[PDB]
Amino acid sequence: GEFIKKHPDVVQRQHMLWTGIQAKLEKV
Amino acid sequence: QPMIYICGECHTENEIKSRDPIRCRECGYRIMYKKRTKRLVVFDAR
Amino acid sequence: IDSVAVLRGIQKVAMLVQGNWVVKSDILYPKDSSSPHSGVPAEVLCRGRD
Amino acid sequence: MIIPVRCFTCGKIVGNKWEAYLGLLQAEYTEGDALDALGLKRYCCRRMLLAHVDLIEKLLNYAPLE
Amino acid sequence: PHAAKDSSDPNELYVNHKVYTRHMTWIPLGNQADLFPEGTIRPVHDDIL
Ligand SMILES: [Zn+2]
Ligand SMILES: [Zn+2]
Repeated sequence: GEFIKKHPDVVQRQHMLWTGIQAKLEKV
Repeated sequence: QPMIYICGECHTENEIKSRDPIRCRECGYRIMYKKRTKRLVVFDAR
Repeated sequence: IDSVAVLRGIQKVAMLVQGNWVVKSDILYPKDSSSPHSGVPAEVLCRGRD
Repeated sequence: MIIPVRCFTCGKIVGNKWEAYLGLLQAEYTEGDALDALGLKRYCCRRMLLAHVDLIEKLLNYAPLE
Repeated sequence: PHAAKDSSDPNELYVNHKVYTRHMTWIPLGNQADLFPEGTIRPVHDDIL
C-alpha cells in the first residue's frame, strides 16, 4: 500500500522513465 | 631455415632465429611456445 | 528522519515497481562494470537487466 | 571433463543426453523428472548424469587464443 | 563474422563450436560405395557430443 501515501505523481514519473527505456529497448 | 614460435597471450609468430635476447615482437612478454609438429602420428582406440 | 527529504532521495537511487522500490541498475553497476563471474565475459549491458 | 560417452555399467549410450538434460533443467522440471523424461530407469544411468560436473566451460576461458 | 554486438551466447559468437558425430564423412574405398547405399554407413545416432 504505497498509495496510502499521497504522492501519485511518482507513478507518472516512473512511467515516463519506463516509456523512455522502452523506446530504447524497442530498437532491438 | 627460419624458425617460427608463438608468443604467450598474443600468439603472434615471433620469427626468431638469432642469438638475440628473446622478446616478443610487440608484447613485453618473454615466453614463447613451439608450434605443433606437422608429422602425422597414431593412436589406439582401446 | 526527514520523511520528505528521504523521499526526495529515494528517487535518486531507486524506482518503484509493483509498489516496491527497486534499486537503480546504474548505481548498482558502476560505470566500470564487466561480467565478473566464472562465465561468459561481457560488456556493461545493463540493457538486459532493465 | 566432458560427459562420458556411455554409462560405466550396463552400457547405454548417454553422450547425447547432457545437452537435452540441461535444456530440460532450463525448463525447471525436477532433476528426477528430467531423468524420467529421458528414460533413465536404471539407477546406474541416473547417477551418470546427476553426479556429473561440466568443467570444460570453466577451462576453455583459460584457453590461449590470438 | 557478423554476430550481434551484445555478444551474450557463445553459439552465435563461434562457428563449429561443438563437434558432433554427424560431422563424420564416410570414406568409401573402391566398390564399397557401389555395394552399399548412402546413410546406412554412418554413425548410428548422429547426436553424440
Ligand atoms: Zn606477444
Ligand atoms: Zn547404466
